[PDB]
Amino acid sequence: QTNQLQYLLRVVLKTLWKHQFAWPFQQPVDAVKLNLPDYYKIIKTPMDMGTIKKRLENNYYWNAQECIQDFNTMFTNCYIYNKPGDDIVLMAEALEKLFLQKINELPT
Ligand SMILES: Cc1cc(F)cc(C)c1Oc1ccc(C(C)(C)O)cc1-c1cn(C)c(=O)c2cc(-c3cnc(-c4ccccc4)[nH]3)oc12
Repeated sequence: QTNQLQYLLRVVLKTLWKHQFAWPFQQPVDAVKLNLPDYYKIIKTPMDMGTIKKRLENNYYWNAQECIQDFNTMFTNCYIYNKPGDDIVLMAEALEKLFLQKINELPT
């Protein structure tokens, strides 16, 4: 409607969260459970919709552009660590496309 961060929480995040392919990005990549010793060495700034959701609820972000940066970090993190063509990458790509659709309808 008017405030940007409100939009990001109530519209953008809700849409991405409901999506079929959301579940692997709803919490930090648990690198112990998954047997990934190198993840937290390669990915300097980890990110998930879980953490973004927390930050929107907890008046953490200075402004919408900081939150959008985190969404991009989540996607690019996935594309850095994983081989192009992997299942997880196609899922990230699907969410990214939808993310960018919803970001165009953003108030100002
Ligand atoms: C989405 C998905 C499908 C699948 F069939 C198998 C896995 C591991 C998978 O990814 C995850 C499943 C669960 C979780 C939880 C919820 C436990 O955190 C995370 C992932 C997962 C999420 N993200 C964002 C990743 O980038 C990633 C990478 C891996 C991964 C696990 N093992 C590998 C891998 C390592 C070396 C060689 C080949 C694959 N990659 O798993 C995930």
